[PDB]
Amino acid sequence: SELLVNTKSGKVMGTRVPVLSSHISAFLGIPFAEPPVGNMRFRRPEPKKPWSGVWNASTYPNNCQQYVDEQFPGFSGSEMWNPNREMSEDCLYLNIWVPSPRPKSTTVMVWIYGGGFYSGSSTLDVYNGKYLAYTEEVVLVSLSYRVGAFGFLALHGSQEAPGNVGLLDQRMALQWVHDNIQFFGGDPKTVTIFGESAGGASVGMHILSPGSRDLFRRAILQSGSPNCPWASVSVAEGRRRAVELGRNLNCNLNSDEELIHCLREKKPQELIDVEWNVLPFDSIFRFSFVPVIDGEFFPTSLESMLNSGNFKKTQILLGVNKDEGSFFLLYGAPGFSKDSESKISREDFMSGVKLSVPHANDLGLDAVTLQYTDWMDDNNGIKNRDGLDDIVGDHNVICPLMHFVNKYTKFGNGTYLYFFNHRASNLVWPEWMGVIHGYEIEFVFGLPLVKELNYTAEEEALSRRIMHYWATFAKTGNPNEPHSQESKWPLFTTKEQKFIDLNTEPMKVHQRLRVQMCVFWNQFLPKLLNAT
Ligand SMILES: *[C@@H]1O[C@H](CO)[C@@H](O)[C@H](O)[C@H]1NC(C)=O
Ligand SMILES: *[C@H]1O[C@H](CO)[C@@H](O)[C@H](O)[C@H]1NC(C)=O
Repeated sequence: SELLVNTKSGKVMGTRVPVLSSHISAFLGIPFAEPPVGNMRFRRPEPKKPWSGVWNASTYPNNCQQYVDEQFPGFSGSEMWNPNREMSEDCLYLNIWVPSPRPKSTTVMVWIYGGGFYSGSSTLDVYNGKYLAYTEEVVLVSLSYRVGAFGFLALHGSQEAPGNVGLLDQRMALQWVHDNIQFFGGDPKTVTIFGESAGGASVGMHILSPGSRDLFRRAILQSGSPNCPWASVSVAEGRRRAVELGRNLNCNLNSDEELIHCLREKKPQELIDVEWNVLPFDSIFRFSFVPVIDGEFFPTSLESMLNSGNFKKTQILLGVNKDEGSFFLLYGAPGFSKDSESKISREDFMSGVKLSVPHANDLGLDAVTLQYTDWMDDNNGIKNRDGLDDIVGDHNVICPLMHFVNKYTKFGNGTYLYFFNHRASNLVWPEWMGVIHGYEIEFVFGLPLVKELNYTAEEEALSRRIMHYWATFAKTGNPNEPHSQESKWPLFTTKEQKFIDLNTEPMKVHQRLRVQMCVFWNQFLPKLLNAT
């Protein structure tokens, strides 16, 4: 049977799924790790023990325990990101969409979800792998990994909660794909990992980590890079936040054993309930439990690793969206609301700058403010709003990614950069948010090919070009068709630094994606806060 696959861990049984008038196979909820429950909470993941019998892989698995967005109850714009399944610490599963008939050795694409390392599910509608598997005949895999404290609590030194275990969860899924994707017709020598936001930083992290690089071929990073200011912390900060977590649960804090034993007695929701209380500053775009620079997964600091070329050299494709910061401002910055144009006052702008560059002294704040204020129209509320939107996206997504692409390109074997700036015709979020963080995902996963979702025709063509670029690049290391007549996405080089826009219009090539602002964020400001 086409829905029966025998792997190294046991026999698995799929289900047939209709997709665009046709059908493909889907193996939902295949387990790749022992449930990290009980005393295994915070611990490294363990390999799933092989099983006898047939594993029912016809329905989605549980989503990992996470914080749930209740900012707009019933709003699809935000609920579409929430877990659409029962949450459970027993969540280490992966999903596979396989063309029908089953290929023999085809290109593999592994998806790593975003969610700031505190949230995210592999079972979300926008992550449905069937359209991409089908349209590009690639074997699509979506893994899962523990988030929040469960996946990132870090008490360096202890082996009970070493930190980075969520990253390890992902590595174990990539190990399992390496080991078994062949039986599903996947070519293990050609797996491309790709993700968005935290999933993007994750991708860059496996490129960086020595223990992870031999497990994939190529990489795609959407709106995220490993060196992101919000994606990692020192062991001291990790430790400092774990203890704080404990102090919120009235835990004995005399020793790591004491702490950890207590955290393990608490029900998931108690940890999730005080999770946000541990951030060191009042901040926007910062999350409690994230990867830690521990000396193991990350041998040394990310910067020294990038500087030395201490990383997997291969091809990479990555880019960002035009208005990456609007979400974070809508959620916590004063003056922004879902149903108003969110025109910001000078004072709210300033409240905003403070909230966006948390780790900044007065001198630093004045510099960001000077860099983004039109002193000839400083009370223009739309300018203040958009300025603040740029500050958040440049500081948190674009400049770190630009810094990563520039360091990477020096030793890599091929870079392709995009700037995605088409705003979806059916976006339920307000106009002022622009081309929102996370809204290139639906084009990557091909939702515009399904009529009832109401995209325009030019949108479906974009989705197809994007899907074909992603899959062609995964297949070859180049997004362009060997001899197509379509315009060529040029390669990004240290010298030219070319990139392309990604929208419904005829492809345009440009250079130095936000240099002016990224020289400020990657060179000037850091140099200024270090002297002050
Ligand atoms: C990639 O590597 C191959 C062989 O190692 C080399 O011949 C080719 O020029 C490289 N391409 C880039 C963009 O570095
Ligand atoms: C397993 O998949 C779902 C689980 O709820 C169930 O509806 C289905 O009948 C089961 N199939 C088999 C073969 O066990």
